[PDB]
Amino acid sequence: MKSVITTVVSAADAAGRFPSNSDLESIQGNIQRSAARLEAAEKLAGNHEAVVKEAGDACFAKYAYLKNPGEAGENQEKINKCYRDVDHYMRLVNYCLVVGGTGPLDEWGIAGAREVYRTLNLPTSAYVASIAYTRDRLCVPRDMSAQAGVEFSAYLDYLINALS
Amino acid sequence: MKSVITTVVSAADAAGRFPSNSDLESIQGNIQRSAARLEAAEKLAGNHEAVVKEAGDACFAKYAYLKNPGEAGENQEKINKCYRDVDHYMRLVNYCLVVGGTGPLDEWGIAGAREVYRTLNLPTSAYVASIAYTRDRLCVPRDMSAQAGVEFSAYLDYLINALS
Amino acid sequence: MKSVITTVVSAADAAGRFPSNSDLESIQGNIQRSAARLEAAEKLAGNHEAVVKEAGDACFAKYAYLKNPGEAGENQEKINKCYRDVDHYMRLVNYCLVVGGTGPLDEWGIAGAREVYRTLNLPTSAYVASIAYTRDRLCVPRDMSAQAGVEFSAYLDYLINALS
Amino acid sequence: VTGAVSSVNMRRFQRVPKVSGFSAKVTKKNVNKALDKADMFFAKSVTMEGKAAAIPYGVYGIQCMEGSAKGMAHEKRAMALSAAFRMNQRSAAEKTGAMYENRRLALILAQNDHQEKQYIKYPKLAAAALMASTEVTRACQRYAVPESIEEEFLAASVDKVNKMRGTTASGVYKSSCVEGNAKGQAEQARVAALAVAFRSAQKSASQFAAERYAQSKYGRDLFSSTHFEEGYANTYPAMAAAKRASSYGY
Amino acid sequence: QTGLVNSKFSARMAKKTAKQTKNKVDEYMARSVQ
Amino acid sequence: MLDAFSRVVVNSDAKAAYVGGSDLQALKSFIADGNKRLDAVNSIVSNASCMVSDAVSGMICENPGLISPGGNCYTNRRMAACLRDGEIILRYVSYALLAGDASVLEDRCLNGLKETYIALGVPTNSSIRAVSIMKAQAVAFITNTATERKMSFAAGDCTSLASEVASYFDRVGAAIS
Amino acid sequence: MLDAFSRVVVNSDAKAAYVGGSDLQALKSFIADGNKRLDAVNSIVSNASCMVSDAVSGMICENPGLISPGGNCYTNRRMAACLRDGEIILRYVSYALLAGDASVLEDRCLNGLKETYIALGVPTNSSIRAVSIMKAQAVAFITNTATERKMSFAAGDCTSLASEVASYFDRVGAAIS
Amino acid sequence: MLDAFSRVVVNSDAKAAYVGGSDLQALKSFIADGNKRLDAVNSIVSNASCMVSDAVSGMICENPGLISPGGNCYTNRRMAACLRDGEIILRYVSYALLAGDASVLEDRCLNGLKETYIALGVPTNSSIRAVSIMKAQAVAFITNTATERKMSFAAGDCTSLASEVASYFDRVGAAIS
Ligand SMILES: *C(=C)C1=C(C)[C@@H](Cc2[nH]c(/C=C3N=C(/C=C4\NC(=O)[C@H](C)[C@H]4CC)C(C)=C\3CCC(=O)O)c(CCC(=O)O)c2C)NC1=O
Ligand SMILES: *CCC1=C(C)C(=O)N[C@H]1Cc1[nH]c(/C=C2\N=C(C[C@H]3NC(=O)C(CC)=C3C)C(C)=C2CCC(=O)O)c(CCC(=O)O)c1C
Ligand SMILES: C=CC1=C(C)[C@@H](Cc2[nH]c(/C=C3N=C(/C=C4\NC(=O)[C@H](C)[C@H]4CC)C(C)=C\3CCC(=O)O)c(CCC(=O)O)c2C)NC1=O
Ligand SMILES: C=CC1=C(C)[C@@H](Cc2[nH]c(/C=C3N=C(/C=C4\NC(=O)[C@H](C)[C@H]4CC)C(C)=C\3CCC(=O)O)c(CCC(=O)O)c2C)NC1=O
Ligand SMILES: C=CC1=C(C)[C@@H](Cc2[nH]c(/C=C3N=C(/C=C4\NC(=O)[C@H](C)[C@H]4CC)C(C)=C\3CCC(=O)O)c(CCC(=O)O)c2C)NC1=O
Ligand SMILES: C=CC1=C(C)[C@@H](Cc2[nH]c(/C=C3N=C(/C=C4\NC(=O)[C@H](C)[C@H]4CC)C(C)=C\3CCC(=O)O)c(CCC(=O)O)c2C)NC1=O
Ligand SMILES: C=CC1=C(C)[C@@H](Cc2[nH]c(/C=C3N=C(/C=C4\NC(=O)[C@H](C)[C@H]4CC)C(C)=C\3CCC(=O)O)c(CCC(=O)O)c2C)NC1=O
Ligand SMILES: C=CC1=C(C)[C@@H](Cc2[nH]c(/C=C3N=C(/C=C4\NC(=O)[C@H](C)[C@H]4CC)C(C)=C\3CCC(=O)O)c(CCC(=O)O)c2C)NC1=O
Ligand SMILES: C=CC1=C(C)[C@@H](Cc2[nH]c(/C=C3N=C(/C=C4\NC(=O)[C@H](C)[C@H]4CC)C(C)=C\3CCC(=O)O)c(CCC(=O)O)c2C)NC1=O
Ligand SMILES: C=CC1=C(C)[C@@H](Cc2[nH]c(/C=C3N=C(/C=C4\NC(=O)[C@H](C)[C@H]4CC)C(C)=C\3CCC(=O)O)c(CCC(=O)O)c2C)NC1=O
Ligand SMILES: C=CC1=C(C)[C@@H](Cc2[nH]c(/C=C3N=C(/C=C4\NC(=O)[C@H](C)[C@H]4CC)C(C)=C\3CCC(=O)O)c(CCC(=O)O)c2C)NC1=O
Ligand SMILES: C=CC1=C(C)[C@@H](Cc2[nH]c(/C=C3N=C(/C=C4\NC(=O)[C@H](C)[C@H]4CC)C(C)=C\3CCC(=O)O)c(CCC(=O)O)c2C)NC1=O
Ligand SMILES: C=CC1=C(C)[C@@H](Cc2[nH]c(/C=C3N=C(/C=C4\NC(=O)[C@H](C)[C@H]4CC)C(C)=C\3CCC(=O)O)c(CCC(=O)O)c2C)NC1=O
Ligand SMILES: CCC1=C(C)[C@@H](CC2=N/C(=C\c3[nH]c(C[C@@H]4NC(=O)C(C)=C4CC)c(C)c3CCC(=O)O)C(CCC(=O)O)=C2C)NC1=O
Repeated sequence: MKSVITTVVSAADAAGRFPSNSDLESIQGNIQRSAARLEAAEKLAGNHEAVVKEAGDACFAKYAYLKNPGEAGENQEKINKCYRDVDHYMRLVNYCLVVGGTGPLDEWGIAGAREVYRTLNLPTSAYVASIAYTRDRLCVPRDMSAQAGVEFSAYLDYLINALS
Repeated sequence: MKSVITTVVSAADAAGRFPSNSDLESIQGNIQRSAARLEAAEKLAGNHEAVVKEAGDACFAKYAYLKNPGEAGENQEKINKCYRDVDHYMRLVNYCLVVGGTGPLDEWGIAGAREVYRTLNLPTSAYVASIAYTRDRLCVPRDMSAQAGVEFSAYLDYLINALS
Repeated sequence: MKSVITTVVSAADAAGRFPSNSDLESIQGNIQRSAARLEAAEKLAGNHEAVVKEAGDACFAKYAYLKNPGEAGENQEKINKCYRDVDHYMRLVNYCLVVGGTGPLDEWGIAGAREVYRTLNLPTSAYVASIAYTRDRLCVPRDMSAQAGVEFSAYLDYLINALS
Repeated sequence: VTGAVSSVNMRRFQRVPKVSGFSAKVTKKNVNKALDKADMFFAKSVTMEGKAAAIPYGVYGIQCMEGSAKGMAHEKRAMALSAAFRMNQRSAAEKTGAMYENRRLALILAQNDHQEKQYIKYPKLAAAALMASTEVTRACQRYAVPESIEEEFLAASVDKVNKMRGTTASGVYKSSCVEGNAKGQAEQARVAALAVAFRSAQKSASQFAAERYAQSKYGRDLFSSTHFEEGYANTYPAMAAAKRASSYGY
Repeated sequence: QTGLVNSKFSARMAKKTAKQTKNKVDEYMARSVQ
Repeated sequence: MLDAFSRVVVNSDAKAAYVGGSDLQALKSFIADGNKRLDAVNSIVSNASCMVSDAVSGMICENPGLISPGGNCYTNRRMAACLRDGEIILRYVSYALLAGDASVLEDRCLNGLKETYIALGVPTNSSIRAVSIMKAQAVAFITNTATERKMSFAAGDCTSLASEVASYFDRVGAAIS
Repeated sequence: MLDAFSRVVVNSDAKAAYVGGSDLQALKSFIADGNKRLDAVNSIVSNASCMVSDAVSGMICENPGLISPGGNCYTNRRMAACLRDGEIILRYVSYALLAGDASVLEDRCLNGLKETYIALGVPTNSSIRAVSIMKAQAVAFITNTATERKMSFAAGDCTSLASEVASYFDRVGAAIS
Repeated sequence: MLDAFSRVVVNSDAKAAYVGGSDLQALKSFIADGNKRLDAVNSIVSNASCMVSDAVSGMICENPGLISPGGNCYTNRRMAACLRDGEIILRYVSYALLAGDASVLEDRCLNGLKETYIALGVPTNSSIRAVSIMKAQAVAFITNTATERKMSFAAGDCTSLASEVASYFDRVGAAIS
């Protein structure tokens, strides 16, 4: 996983160097920013019931054609697997808020997605519709704090930019 | 120069990635630690005439044989060039306190030193004697603050370990 | 362009060999099959006015959501550029019927399509809908002969399999 | 005896460059001819200092044999010089792709900033440093020995991916991956490479152990942006020794 | 060179691996006890 | 490559001067507004995916000759390579704005780019326009003046970082010219 | 490779659990004494050059058979290689202590090391002793109990990081055994 | 296993040749000094008990690192194993000298011994020295040139059998190397 830790000690390992003052100095920011980026972690972890619920129907409200026969969400179990994917992506965003980098996203949701979504006819626009609907519904003093909300939206739009 | 900045954006450039949250988080420690590591910079920059003076005679006091004929410090201009080298090394430590990494040391004093000091018969022990004499004469509330003294001693001993 | 000719003389050039009897024998099939695969070429070339017309509205009849604002076919010039793409793909199929291989398709429609269709939000399912609608409307004694229809459908489904 | 003055072309090589005129354009082309000779000196140096590791003690090691049969070294020149002729037959897409591909990899193995600035300014120097870096630490495929048949298949998969970029997007063979130039020279190449395959198994117990860790480090430094790729590099070093720089077609 | 799977004629890398020499320690250790 | 801190170190090393108190007023002001530089870089890398398809499609809408037969953006392969470029240049500009110095821009991206685009036959006039539209998007995203996306920020002034990234973009444009 | 933060993420990914408030008491305590972790790593990397020549010379005055003719440390080349893999092991242990997790230690340093030292004929008894002397130096430098070098620290307790690096060193020793 | 007589039989069986009169000059000379071969083997097996404790103690006063703590001959169990190991090699060398052929030496003693001593961590330098001291004792006992034991013999020359057993001992040494 790419984080603040695993970046600076692989740059040191590739050069064969001991951890210098830059390597220690990089982890000092992992002390300051982790008060903000971890506050969104339990906020998403405790209320993950309703965010997946509110994103999944917004995806089908933007694209009502998916429930037609021959399409991706034609029957019930396909919609059940569709809500499971938004739950998976929100779990990976919860993980990335905890590591402090885009490690778990890039390993478990991003790498190889552009092959399986084209092979199984899953439209990526309907994937980014739910993530964008989660993105604009962030009441910055009500959902979480200000810093937290910035750290949450910066991981949502990274997934949006990577899926498109 | 290896610093907190140039490490995290070359790790991003080698992977072809935009600056992620780890890249921003690493520079947050460059905000906290730069209050301490810059306080030693003007302290060494303003009183850089007494430190070279106090290190140079300690080098020759440990090794009085260098003033013998045929040795490295036999005449006056060689001792004049010897004090210039300690001034050079303290200037590079002053630079490394400003960048925040061991960049200028590794570029301008470390790389290729082990060839020129063996070719021109300069004993490296007499080089590290002056740096060690600078190292143990750090009165931690009198010379500077506590963390500025830690940041100064960590760059002095890096040069000591690299020269030996 | 990958054809019957350019395959067997690059296999000979990579081995440094003169054209052997297998190289001559491979071009003998290019004499037999070119009576069938060229008969579909002028059939598609003379009646390309109506095939693009009949595929383009079938694409929008399967997916009526594309004419919504914010989608790919929201205004008139976007639909004008959409019919131009089906004309481009039928022109490349006409070329591939003439060379005898999937050369012009792989050079001019296939390579790099999966990046531009994801970057510009063009849904690939709506691309393969028109090609499939062309594919099932092949009256095998009325549109062309039997083997010309086989050669035409084998190039249509290659584009279908490559786009998905 | 006639009276023949020096011709004008015999006098146009003594001129002084003037930048305000069109005579700047001829000292355009007079200078990159010299700045390619600079590159052919730079690459010649960086080849030789790495090549001095195959003879560390004055005795020729078995890494740089060329000639197991009576005429095997004389055909090796005809292999290499024809490959060098076909290297500059590539179009402007491939040469400019390979230059900027080599600038992504030379910039991560250079230690000081001047050494990376040198690979940046001179492209042949960056082509040669990547070669000399894989020769002194034997992470090439011509020295990589798999250990189990597991890892042999694991290296075969990566090599099958690497051969696919030796053909065009159509499927036509590119002129880079070619194994013959004349009658019977491909058979000479086949006899020449099996001797190198046998010489790679004759290393010492120290050299096998060194190149194991060097291959794992080469795999996890240059071709690993993720955790699963470096997990493959840490367990199967011969799999990691089959990833090319992609400046090569083969 | 290329692995034995694609575009390759005869079998290669006849070199002693650590498992095979482990078996050669083990057979001698059994023979000494017998 | 260099950054804003090392830039004054090579300036002092040219005269063997210690970095004194005169030199540190420029750098302690670099640290004071360090939060605004990170907040400015975060706004660009958030919408970097829209910025390339914004700029390249704007470059198309102005010159239909690129998608003309034989044109430089005519093939899907050529369009993917142009979109690949729109992203490399945006990546190195965001490196240079994060570092506070233009050094990593013009030895890793722009050094050797002009004769590459001359040797490829890439139109220079069309290029300039793809960079200028991205520059116009950068000043809109830093000063929070985009039409349909507003980002949450602490209140204050940011025209200095906007002028800095505008200074990097015409460096790119003068390099490819 | 992993660190202390990602270690609980692979533990939660094994059950598809979100990282809740139970899991974050171990990690918010990792942040509280993070400054002690940086202060502990800085004390080791400061005297890392003395530590190898301390430990290898202690391993020699243990056993003069290594510098005996035919011995494993008999040549200058072999002595330089032994001083080299003293430093590599000290480097990876300081990586693992900085990361708070032993993962980078036992897939980049110890994976495949035992059969390497068996194949080379490197004696494992002295390899254990060279690591144990470095472990004893590590607990002395972290707890500030070296005989002739004391380093300035803020007052407090540090036996937890000392026990962590002691737990990494016998992982190294059990790996090479 | 083979002996001196069967050695020429496998050489003749490789070409389907009868053993003729050319081949029997080497074997009828093997019979002429057969009494010297028995007298040479009897001198070695008489002082074989002194030879191991002679050679292993010489190998110790070579190198005190073997009896050092952690050393390979440090325990009573390890010293007994080493003493027992020294008696096995002297036994198989006396088998090979009695048989007149080195065949029983290198499929019953030396086949698989190298890997064994590598896997055990037995140091090969001292293994060479323990064999070379036994070789030096063998040439002294065959040529009747020991310092403090002389044995009764019929007068004559015996350097051929001494050279044969010297040829067996470096076969042992090159095998364990
Ligand atoms: C063709 C003739 C033509 C276009 C295609 C279109 C492109 C264009 N857009 C601008 C100005 C901006 N472009 C922006 C990029 C985006 N806007 C967004 O909100 C998202 C995040 C992203 C793409 C998904 C932005 C932010 C601006 C600034 C203003 C704003 O608030 O949007 C230009 C340059 C100036 C202009 O011509 O308007 C171009 C060419 N416009 C076309 O004319
Ligand atoms: C690397 C280039 C490549 C790609 C990609 C590919 O698919 N095949 C190669 C090129 C190629 N080579 C041949 C024919 C021969 N190649 C060899 C050399 C190989 N044989 C060997 O023994 C060794 C090394 C030990 C090698 C590399 C030989 C002897 C031939 C046959 C020569 C002949 O006269 O027939 C071909 C032709 C098709 C084929 O694979 O045989 C191609 C495309
Ligand atoms: C760890 C990360 C992770 C993911 C992101 C998903 C991704 C994913 N989705 C599906 C599979 C599917 N995914 C969807 C989902 C959707 N279809 C739509 O139209 C919408 C865009 C979306 C719902 C909102 C559907 C409908 C299927 C069934 C398709 C099929 O069975 O062929 C599959 C195939 C196996 C399976 O059925 O699970 C995979 C790997 N799974 C993962 O393990
Ligand atoms: C930027 C970094 C930088 C340095 C560190 C020095 C390093 C350095 N020193 C000397 C050269 C020298 N350096 C010394 C110095 C010493 N001899 C001793 O016995 C003591 C160890 C020490 C004084 C305390 C002497 C005496 C010479 C003269 C040797 C000679 O002229 O051959 C030279 C050769 C050129 C010259 O004369 O300057 C160089 C490159 N110079 C640099 O530019
Ligand atoms: C030689 C091969 C070749 C192609 C296949 C096309 C592919 C292609 N299409 C578009 C561009 C486009 N292509 C479409 C087409 C469609 N949108 C849909 O929803 C449907 C799937 C489809 C119509 C049936 C539209 C609507 C645009 C405009 C998108 C935009 O301008 O951003 C572009 C960008 C430049 C341009 O505007 O032309 C390219 C390269 N062009 C080519 O040169
Ligand atoms: C200032 C110094 C100076 C020189 C050294 C000469 C040399 C010289 N010779 C030629 C030109 C020539 N030079 C030769 C000479 C020879 N060809 C051969 O095979 C022989 C080896 C050699 C004669 C011994 C010939 C044959 C031409 C004519 C080529 C032609 O007409 O196509 C030219 C080009 C101009 C022209 O076409 O006349 C020059 C510069 N002239 C000078 O002004
Ligand atoms: C001083 C340092 C030093 C070296 C680098 C080698 C240099 C070297 N290279 C090759 C020969 C070669 N070397 C390579 C290089 C490689 N093979 C790969 O698959 C990798 C991409 C890359 C390792 C990084 C290739 C592809 C050939 C074959 C070229 C040919 O035979 O025509 C040969 C002999 C065979 C020949 O040329 O025909 C030698 C001696 N020797 C040295 O003494
Ligand atoms: C390290 C820095 C770095 C870059 C800046 C890029 C730039 C770049 N682009 C291309 C290659 C290309 N670049 C373009 C781009 C364009 N043509 C246009 O008309 C537009 C103005 C513009 C897009 C906006 C196109 C169309 C090609 C393909 C040319 C071809 O395929 O013939 C090449 C040659 C390699 C190749 O063929 O792919 C390079 C080096 N790549 C890099 O590695
Ligand atoms: C690790 C990730 C990371 C970041 C993304 C930044 C996040 C960040 N930005 C600002 C803070 C700020 N950011 C801005 C910037 C702007 N305001 C505007 O109205 C303009 C649109 C825009 C100009 C570009 C301003 C004006 C402040 C407050 C002044 C300041 O703190 O310097 C602050 C300080 C206030 C606070 O939140 O406590 C922080 C932490 N820092 C980080 O450590
Ligand atoms: C990535 C992880 C990594 C390591 C841990 C080291 C360890 C290591 N050491 C050696 C190689 C060696 N290692 C030793 C070390 C020792 N012998 C002793 O008796 C002591 C117990 C100990 C020193 C304290 C010696 C003496 C050699 C040289 C053997 C020889 O030259 O024959 C080798 C084989 C390569 C070579 O020959 O140099 C390796 C992999 N290197 C690495 O790359
Ligand atoms: C028989 C051979 C033999 C030696 C060569 C020395 C080496 C040695 N030193 C230590 C023990 C130690 N070794 C060091 C290392 C160092 N101490 C410093 O002050 C420097 C920074 C650095 C080398 C320059 C440290 C810090 C300790 C812990 C105690 C202390 O020195 O305060 C130990 C382990 C415990 C012990 O035995 O004391 C050994 C074997 N001692 C021996 O018995
Ligand atoms: C970039 C480089 C960098 C570092 C090197 C550390 C530097 C550092 N260490 C401590 C601070 C400390 N360090 C220690 C550690 C110890 N004290 C002892 O008496 C033991 C010998 C040793 C145990 C290992 C303790 C106990 C504190 C105070 C408690 C704490 O701050 O957590 C602090 C907080 C107090 C302060 O200085 O303001 C800092 C900044 N942090 C950094 O950002
Ligand atoms: C440093 C430690 C050390 C020792 C322990 C002794 C052991 C020893 N003895 C011999 C040399 C010998 N060792 C013996 C063995 C024996 N002699 C007898 O008379 C007995 C029958 C039997 C043991 C009871 C014999 C026969 C010789 C040859 C010379 C002789 O003794 O006449 C040698 C080889 C040549 C030599 O060095 O002399 C050694 C190492 N010498 C040493 O230098
Ligand atoms: C560019 C395509 C090309 C080559 C490569 C060489 C290949 C080559 N090497 C040779 C000969 C040769 N080859 C080597 C080995 C090799 N050479 C070195 O300089 C180093 C450092 C090496 C690896 C250790 C040595 C050491 C010799 C000298 C033998 C001698 O002079 O007796 C010979 C002469 C053979 C002969 O005389 O019979 C040739 C043709 N020639 C070419 O046309």
